[PDB]
Amino acid sequence: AASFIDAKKMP
Amino acid sequence: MAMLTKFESRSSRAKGVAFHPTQPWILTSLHNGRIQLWDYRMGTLLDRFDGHDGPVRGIAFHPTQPIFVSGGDDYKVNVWNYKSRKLLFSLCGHMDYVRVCTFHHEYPWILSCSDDQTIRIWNWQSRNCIAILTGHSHYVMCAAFHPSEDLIVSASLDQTVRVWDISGLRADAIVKFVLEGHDRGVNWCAFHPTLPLILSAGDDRLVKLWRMTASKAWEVDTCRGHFNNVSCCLFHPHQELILSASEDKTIRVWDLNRRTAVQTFRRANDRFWFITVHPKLNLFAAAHDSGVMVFKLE
Repeated sequence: AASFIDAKKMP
Repeated sequence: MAMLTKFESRSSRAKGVAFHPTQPWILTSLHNGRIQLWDYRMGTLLDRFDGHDGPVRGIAFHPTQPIFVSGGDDYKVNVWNYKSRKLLFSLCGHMDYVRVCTFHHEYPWILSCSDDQTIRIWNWQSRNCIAILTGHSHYVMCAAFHPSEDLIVSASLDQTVRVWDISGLRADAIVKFVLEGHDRGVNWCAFHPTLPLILSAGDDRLVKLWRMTASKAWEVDTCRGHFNNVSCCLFHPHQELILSASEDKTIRVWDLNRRTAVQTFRRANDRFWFITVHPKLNLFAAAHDSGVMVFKLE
């Protein structure tokens, strides 16, 4: 939902 | 919980700090009108930016472009390029002190809010104001874009937090919820990175947590313990924690689920005005009466 969570944490 | 300070500047009162998202830099904006760019790994001053008279309270970097924006007591919202070091243009419209200015994460927009009781949205390509959000009955001390949805949240000395629907923009920009609860003016408001939660902080010495759904929003709980005006508050992005910062000269950490005190950090002589977290690191920064600190927790 925020940039870091979406790009780094989740995928 | 322990605080590990990595960088400190010694200066006159600082009001705003912004982390660069990929360089080891912070911008700091001071009550004397000057803006500084510091490298917190070398501990060195990289640049000075002077384009305002009187305090500069708002400061933010664009998340991917070599721009930053500053907002001043001179009513100006200034946009700068940090590679060319030039002031690019100045957005005219506000009629009293600008309290906060930030960039949207996707659209070419800047948000600012002001003692003139308005929040403004600007398009930084056309250099025009594209919306004036009115409804607060006193200074708007803070505004922030939602991290994913077309919403804005704002906080005012009129004692309300308001959530605004800007999907029409993207009436059109309209208040969705008026959140009453604080019995004094509200100084700050913030969204959680991923959950439908809002945090606000006021002159009542309280931090409040709110939850929203598509149809309604309500007060969840309250962090009690500051003994003076709370200036700023945020959600810890990687732990279930709330951080707050206050004129009582403390930074406090609280449990997100229970709202209980976890840790207090205190400075002997300095009121705190602002705190921020780095968008990609577990690094925090605080501005106070004697400068700025960058620190880790535990």
